[PDB]
Amino acid sequence: PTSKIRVKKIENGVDENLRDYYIEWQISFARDGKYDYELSRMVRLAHEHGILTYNDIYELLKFADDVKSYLEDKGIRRESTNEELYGFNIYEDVYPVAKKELPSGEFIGIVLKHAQRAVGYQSMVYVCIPLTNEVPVDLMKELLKAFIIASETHKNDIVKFLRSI
Amino acid sequence: PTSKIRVKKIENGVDENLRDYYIEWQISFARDGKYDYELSRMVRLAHEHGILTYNDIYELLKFADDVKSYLEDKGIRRESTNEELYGFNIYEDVYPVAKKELPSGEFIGIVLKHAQRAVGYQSMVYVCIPLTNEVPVDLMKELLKAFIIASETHKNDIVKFLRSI
Amino acid sequence: EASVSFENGKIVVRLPITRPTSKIRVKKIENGVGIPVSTRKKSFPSDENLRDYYIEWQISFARDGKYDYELSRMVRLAHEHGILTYNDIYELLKFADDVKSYLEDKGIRRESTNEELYGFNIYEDVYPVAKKELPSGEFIGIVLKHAQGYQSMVYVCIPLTNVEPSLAGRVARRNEVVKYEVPVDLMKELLKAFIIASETHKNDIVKFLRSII
Amino acid sequence: EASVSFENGKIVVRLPITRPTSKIRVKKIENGVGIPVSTRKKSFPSDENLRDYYIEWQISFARDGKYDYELSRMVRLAHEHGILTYNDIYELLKFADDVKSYLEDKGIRRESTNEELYGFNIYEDVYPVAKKELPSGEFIGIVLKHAQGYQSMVYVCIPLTNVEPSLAGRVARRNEVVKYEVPVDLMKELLKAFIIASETHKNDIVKFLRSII
DNA sequence: TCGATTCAGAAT
DNA sequence: TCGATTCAGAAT
Repeated sequence: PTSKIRVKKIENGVDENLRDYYIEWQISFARDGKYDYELSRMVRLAHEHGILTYNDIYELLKFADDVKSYLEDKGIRRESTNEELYGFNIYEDVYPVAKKELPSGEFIGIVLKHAQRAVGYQSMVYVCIPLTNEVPVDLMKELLKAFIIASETHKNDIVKFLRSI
Repeated sequence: PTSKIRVKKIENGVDENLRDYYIEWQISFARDGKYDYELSRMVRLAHEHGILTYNDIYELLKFADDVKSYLEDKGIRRESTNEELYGFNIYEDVYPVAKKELPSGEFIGIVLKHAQRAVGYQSMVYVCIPLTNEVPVDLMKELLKAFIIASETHKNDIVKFLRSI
Repeated sequence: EASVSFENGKIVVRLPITRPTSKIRVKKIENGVGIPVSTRKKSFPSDENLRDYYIEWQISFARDGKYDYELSRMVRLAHEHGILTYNDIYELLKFADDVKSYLEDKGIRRESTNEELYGFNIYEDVYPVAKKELPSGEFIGIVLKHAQGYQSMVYVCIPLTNVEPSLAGRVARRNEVVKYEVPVDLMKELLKAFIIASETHKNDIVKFLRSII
Repeated sequence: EASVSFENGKIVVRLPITRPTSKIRVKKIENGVGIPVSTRKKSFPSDENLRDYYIEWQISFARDGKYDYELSRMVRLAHEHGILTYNDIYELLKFADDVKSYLEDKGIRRESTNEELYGFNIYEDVYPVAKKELPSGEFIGIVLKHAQGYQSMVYVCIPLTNVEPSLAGRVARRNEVVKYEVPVDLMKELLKAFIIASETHKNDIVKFLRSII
């Protein structure tokens, strides 16, 4: 449960109860500088097997071409509120998340955190697979678009990988 | 710590405190019917390397020849006492243990337990090695004599092994 | 775990008989000692020696600092259905006020001997136990062991003739548990066993009994 | 762990500055955000921007259900040496009797947006924090997160200019911890932070303060 | 595998 | 390795 792949269940929003159980996977794109780990493996393996076609990469490359805003551009903002809690000033930290559900049940989430060790932000992609649910083809394509809309760093990393295959 | 080999320390009898720390080893003689595991390995390996001589096996075989009483013969006895603890009769269970200290510091203990699954007793040999302390030659010989004085079953098993080498 | 329930004015517990490595195991005495029994391979006797067979149950009172476990569940249900009365609990607490020596006071000791085993020093470890036979047939045991100070554990031994169904002349079934109607005196004697076992156990019995009064 | 002690009429605590993955880490603010600092590779500035450097300490009150940890150790020593007086503790408990709304009452919520990211739905998770600047320079923070219900954590941020030795123009030493003399108002404001953080935290402060009075 | 227990281990 | 935390794992 302490890995990037862990099983959780929906309780208070955070038999037929087996739909509430899902696997959360903190999925990566690259490792060791080369694009042959997790997602980049699925994508190349599917592109080699004809599961992903030549036209499938254009749609992703063209879609990447059209993208200007990214999730990290929203950033984390600490908003002042005019409230006082017995001499303590109250604020609100606004974290932005992008969510997308797939017809088969799987969710894709992209969350933002303050860039550790550096100044800026760090974005991460998650896939939540129900225990009632193998990788659908549309899953692989939305995971790529997840990384393409996360940050320009991740987008340039995805664009660079697609032109290779 | 849940294995037959575990580290303990002497506290209330049960810097210079490193002498109180020792390794307790529930040591076996045979495994899988053949005499090539733990003690039986040490004994054969030492006998092959000349560490144990031909005369060393006679002393053990002759000593085994002279042995008639065994630790399991004492058994566990529940002794009645004439005491009553508010309507409850008090008894005493007398477990017998054989102990022997070696000049280098190591202790050898043989304890008795009711034969699990069967009727009778089961005996087991322990060696307690101080953390301040490699196997001394005299250690191997007293471990054998430990098994020879534990029970006739263990003695016949040790005698059978010594005649082979 | 054993199931505790209430049916027809009795506290009954269901005891599994095919878990020989649990705290509930079936034993048979051969010449005064208890020997465990493979209830699925050996088929129980159809005769009088069936009384020599029994269930040994290491019964606890507390779990996780709460009194919602085994004996505390039996006593509370017995309380709620008037099986254990006010005076029943009152006599127990007045018994606890009078108890002042405990089984753990006997301690565990290693005794030196005049005996030697071919160069090996011989010692005798002496452990105290408490045993009580009840007219209904059960035995209650308290043994003392070293804390893994001392810790005392309570046992209750239930003859197979005191449970249903009758296992006479047959082998136990897969995952078979067995129904045992708990006499009120046994619940009282079990609370007594914990009272006299140690002062620590007594304070748990006293603190629990006072909460339901 | 940080060392708590008493020297020359002051409660002082020793804060390690080379454990950046602990609950005590050295940060420096760049344009309003805190960024962690490699205290062994980057050598601290010898100028005014040194005030922008600080130690962020996630301070706790209880550990293992006992109040012998960090803030509870500082408050008890302060009590025993007359640093924290009877009226000091009395005013705090009368302050706790008056506190009736808490930071955890604000909750955490996920807000829907009119925004979309190329087919991806966009949400805003809104988390409440409480911040207070003290005249002595320190900041006290309370952030709310989800219980791994809610759990609230108290932070205290100590400017590097408020500790000795002076790290100006030098790099931290191996396993270097740093001496910080705790102002009495900060101990009081820290107890206040726990009082208003949540009702659960308040009951711990109240129950602890009443025990030393 | 269950059964018992509590430590050490995996996780990043 | 430390740091944080709690689960699952090794043990027989």
